[PDB]
Amino acid sequence: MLSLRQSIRFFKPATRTLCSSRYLL
Amino acid sequence: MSWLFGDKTPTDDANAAVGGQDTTKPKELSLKQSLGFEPNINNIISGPGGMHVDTARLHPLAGLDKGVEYLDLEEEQLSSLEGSQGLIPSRGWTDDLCYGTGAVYLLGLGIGGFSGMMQGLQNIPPNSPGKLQLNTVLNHITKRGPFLGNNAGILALSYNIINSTIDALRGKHDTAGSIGAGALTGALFKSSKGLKPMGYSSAMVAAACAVWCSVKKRLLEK
Amino acid sequence: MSWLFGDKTPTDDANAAVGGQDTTKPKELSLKQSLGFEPNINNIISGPGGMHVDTARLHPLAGLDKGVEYLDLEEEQLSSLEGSQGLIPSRGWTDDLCYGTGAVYLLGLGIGGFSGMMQGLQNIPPNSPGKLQLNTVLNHITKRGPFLGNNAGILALSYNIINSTIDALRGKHDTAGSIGAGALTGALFKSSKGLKPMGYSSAMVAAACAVWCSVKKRLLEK
Repeated sequence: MLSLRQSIRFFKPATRTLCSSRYLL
Repeated sequence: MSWLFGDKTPTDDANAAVGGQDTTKPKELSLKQSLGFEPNINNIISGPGGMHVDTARLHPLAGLDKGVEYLDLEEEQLSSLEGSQGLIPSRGWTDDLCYGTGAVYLLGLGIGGFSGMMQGLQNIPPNSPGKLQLNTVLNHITKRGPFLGNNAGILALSYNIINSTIDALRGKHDTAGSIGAGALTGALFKSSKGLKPMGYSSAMVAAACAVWCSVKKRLLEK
Repeated sequence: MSWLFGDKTPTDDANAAVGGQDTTKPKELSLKQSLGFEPNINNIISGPGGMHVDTARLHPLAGLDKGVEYLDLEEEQLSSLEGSQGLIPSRGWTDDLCYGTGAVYLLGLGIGGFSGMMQGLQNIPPNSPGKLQLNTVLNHITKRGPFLGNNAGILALSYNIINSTIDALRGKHDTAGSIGAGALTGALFKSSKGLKPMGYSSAMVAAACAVWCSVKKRLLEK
């Protein structure tokens, strides 16, 4: 299967949070 | 020197001592108690009133708004790399589609068309150069039924070594290089009515160990 | 202005006066340079300076600071979300392992062992004791001619139908039901003109179309 990243920067996952948009930068 | 006769009353002294305070308790309500106001007569004007104001209203509340902007915006940035739809990603045998074209499936069909020509070569007339040497058959028919020779059987082996190159170009995990043994005796018993042909056929499955062992870099060992 | 008190005139009129007949200077702009009196030296102690103090200009704004954090945090969210443990036992050979076990590899070994006993049944002499010796004494048979050849031959066929069940529930495969044709004529030429095994051997590959076509078949899926 094609699923292998390369080099990771520490660990900091996060479940789905918020779900709206207003401004754009 | 005697002002106790009843002289005029100076006002300059009245300003020095002009403070008073009949109420001494800490509660200042005693001042309104002189009026005797009632709660009922006051409830009549209890319409509008009793309210407050928001302090955060004057302050801007768009701070977290900048975080929600990149929250889902960047979350999909990397998702686009893999693909949101994902149509036929692996299908069980399409992993080479990322590092190849996927001839294992299609090319597998062309093999059934040529793999049969090996034995069918006797069913149809061959096109070898030299029709004079066949004068024996053109003169008269003599024994022309089914007949399997060995000179044509060995060709089935030379066809597997030339097709392994087109497949080796991909390279895949060894899966089970340790199972190569459980499959050996499985073929030894397949034949037991005389000379076992598997003796030379072993060289065919043996070459497969190299293609599968390819799982490791050949430079790492040599 | 009272005459009895002799009020004095303040200097407010001299400042509010507009006319002026006391100045006796021939020039106030050209002579200003003769004494070296320029506005340059005065701009140092008379010109204003630069005063600017902002709290958002120096202090970091928690509002925009959140959009800068989710920039890399969100980009790494889906990135690391794809990797859970860091191992792929399926190896693209038994995707059902995630929702089953994946005996395709293991069972593949036990098959190579029994697949040989089929033809090696004659090489292995029966030495184990049987419990039907007393049952034969009642019939007493003396004509025991050899009749073993087609019983084990056709057995290799049913041995595949019983194995189609443990594999039928493997998972969801959609390889190629349209390729089943290119594989048919491939075995036709492999057979001979005399005894053609492709006639009964086809029923074996035909059954494979069901297990593979299983990719979609609610008509017989209750």
